[PDB]
Amino acid sequence: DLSASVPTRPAEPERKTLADYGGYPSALDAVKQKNDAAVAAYLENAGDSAMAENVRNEWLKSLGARRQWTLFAQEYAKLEPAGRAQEVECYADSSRNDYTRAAELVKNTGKLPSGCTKLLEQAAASGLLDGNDAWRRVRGLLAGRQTTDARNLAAALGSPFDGGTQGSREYALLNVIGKEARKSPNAAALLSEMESGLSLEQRSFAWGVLGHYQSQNLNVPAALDYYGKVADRRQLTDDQIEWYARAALRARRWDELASVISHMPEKLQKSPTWLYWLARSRAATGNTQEAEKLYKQAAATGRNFYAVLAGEELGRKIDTRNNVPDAGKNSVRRMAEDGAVKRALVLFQNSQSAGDAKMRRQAQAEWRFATRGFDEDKLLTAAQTAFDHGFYDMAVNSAERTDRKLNYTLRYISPFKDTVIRHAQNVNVDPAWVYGLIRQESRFVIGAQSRVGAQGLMQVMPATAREIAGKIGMDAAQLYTADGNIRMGTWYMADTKRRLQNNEVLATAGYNAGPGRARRWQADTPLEGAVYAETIPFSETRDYVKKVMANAAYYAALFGAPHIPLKQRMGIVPAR
Repeated sequence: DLSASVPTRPAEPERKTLADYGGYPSALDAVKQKNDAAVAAYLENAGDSAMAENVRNEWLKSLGARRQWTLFAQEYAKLEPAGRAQEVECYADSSRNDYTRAAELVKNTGKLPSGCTKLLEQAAASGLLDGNDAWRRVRGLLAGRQTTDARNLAAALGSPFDGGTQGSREYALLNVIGKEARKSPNAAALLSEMESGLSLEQRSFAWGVLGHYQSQNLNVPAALDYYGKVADRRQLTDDQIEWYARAALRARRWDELASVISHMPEKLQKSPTWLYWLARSRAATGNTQEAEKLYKQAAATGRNFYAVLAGEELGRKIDTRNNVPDAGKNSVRRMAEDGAVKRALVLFQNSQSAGDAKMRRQAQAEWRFATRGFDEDKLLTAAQTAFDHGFYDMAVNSAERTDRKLNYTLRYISPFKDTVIRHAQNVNVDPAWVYGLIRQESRFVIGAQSRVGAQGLMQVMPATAREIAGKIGMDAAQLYTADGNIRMGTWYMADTKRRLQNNEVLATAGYNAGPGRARRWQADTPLEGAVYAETIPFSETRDYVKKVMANAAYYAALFGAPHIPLKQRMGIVPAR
């Protein structure tokens, strides 16, 4: 059974929730303007809400930057630990001279928030950083055009860019590793010329930069040539080493792929991607028992693309039967009486009645806050509460967070079938694929709005909507209605597929990145579908294709069509 236990946190009247939200944007503005009196006034009588936690976190980032440490400590003491932002934790630890977090943070080679960047610089100046990892971060920052942060870290390590020692040599290597320099036709030749005066670590990193650029440009032979010159693979950034594995994968070099994976950080080796591809490599080289153990580990990672593919290699098909009962209706009712859940529902319902998209986003924040500590039984109860109230994205949000107790009807909701199925049939596209795309694009939020203006259930861009509308006799503003949005998106899936050799993997990539890019990523030989997907150069599109296709496999199982293994759905991507 599922437990009927629900939280009973103090509830506030709807009027109080709305009054606090009325002041929420101004409180965030008061943080930006450094009006500490106004922020304190907003928080003084605030409920224990995501609104208060969000304002407090943003305030603490500003107080740390301004070194107002007495006010910082007072307010940090009011945050729950699970609610403290990463940069706030870094400022707090720095204020106590506690550099425990540095050992892990320094392994990041990209931009970090200011508080965490400064924590690492302080640890460096006190000799509290692993030197190998610290210089790897300097190099990573140089390659990512974060020159100021790289310069400040090298200075804190005692070897500044103008000191004639290690720092100055690392900085000079920009003639090879710079953003534009790495693209030069002469980059590899220039690195080969200066190599003799570079350390083992500098040489390994620099060939990783050149190999990474070629691999992401899908020049696989050149990528493997350059990456083959990396003598110490642990010097590579995470992105560099993954792009080495991707090149070996695309070339079907199973031995080299297995070797590269073995040099990755443990966190990367244990990802679904590299558990699955290492298993495929062991299978390809005749190591059946090693492959099976790795497939089992990949399948244990849950409801994702590679876990499903791994299960299929083990003879396991997707099974969408729930392994738990429905939540009891009294528990679903009483869950809505919990003060934090109620606050989220108040903001959600008022966002609908008042047409306030910003309020809806804060309602999502209240939901995540309210459900943050929940066990699996409470998550599944809350998922049904959210679904009943029409808060569809939060129903998925809670249901997908479980590990052992699985409710697939709440993980893979299918509202709007009286519209989606018909539109999909009308252009002859698989409705399970359409649902999988909607789930990834919008999580079923009808008025979803991306940072770049993608709109609606299917996240069509306005420029694309105008093109579509001109082809199929619609008005561009129908993008902003649910039925017109589904019509536009399903038609665009079918048109993009038609333009990409009628291939569904290409079509999924082309929907997100444009058909010109999907076609650029093809090879001159056919590619296994999962190999095309994993070697997509754009990180957002790469993740997108795998999630859409995994989603589609789950929907197909719930919809009862004849079974299509995910490996078959991925199929073979044609040669250009």
